[PDB]
Amino acid sequence: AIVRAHLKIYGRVQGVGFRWSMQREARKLGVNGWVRNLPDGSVEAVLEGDEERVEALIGWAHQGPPLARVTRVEVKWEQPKGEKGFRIVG
Amino acid sequence: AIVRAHLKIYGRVQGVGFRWSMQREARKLGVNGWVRNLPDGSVEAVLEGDEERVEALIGWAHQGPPLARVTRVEVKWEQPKGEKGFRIVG
Repeated sequence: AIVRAHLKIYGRVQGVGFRWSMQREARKLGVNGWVRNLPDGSVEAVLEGDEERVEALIGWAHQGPPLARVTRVEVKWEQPKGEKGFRIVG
Repeated sequence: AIVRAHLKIYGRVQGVGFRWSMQREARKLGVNGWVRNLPDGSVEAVLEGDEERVEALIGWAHQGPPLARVTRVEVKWEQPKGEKGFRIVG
């Protein structure tokens, strides 16, 4: 089924290629939505698509690119909106 | 690569079949390790195996079984210890 996960991702998650790498993995997996940096040092993301693909990307997000250190991911499941493609928005 | 993820999972995550369902999903994915309930109401787990399979199970754990309501997951990456099977241990 199609699902939509809204994430807030904490740790050493800025300045490490996290947005570029998340975008790469999203496009590999066919996940739609977006990712952005927030001023408090966290990363925010919306992931929408087939639940197995969304789950694969969420699991990836706890590893991140090599220099990332993800200490927690907060998740809210939402009603799918019809996201198409994955992009970096901030 | 082979990885080991040590999880704490928070939310409405006890009394919902989280341990049994995690074990079923781990066995499907070929992930070894264990899962248990903690007295603070969280679920703790160790997930060990191929990185893609481990990540799939980490992502699944943000959804859980149908009646779970996960709010956050924390992962610590660890050195593989040669876990065999996936056990419910508490």
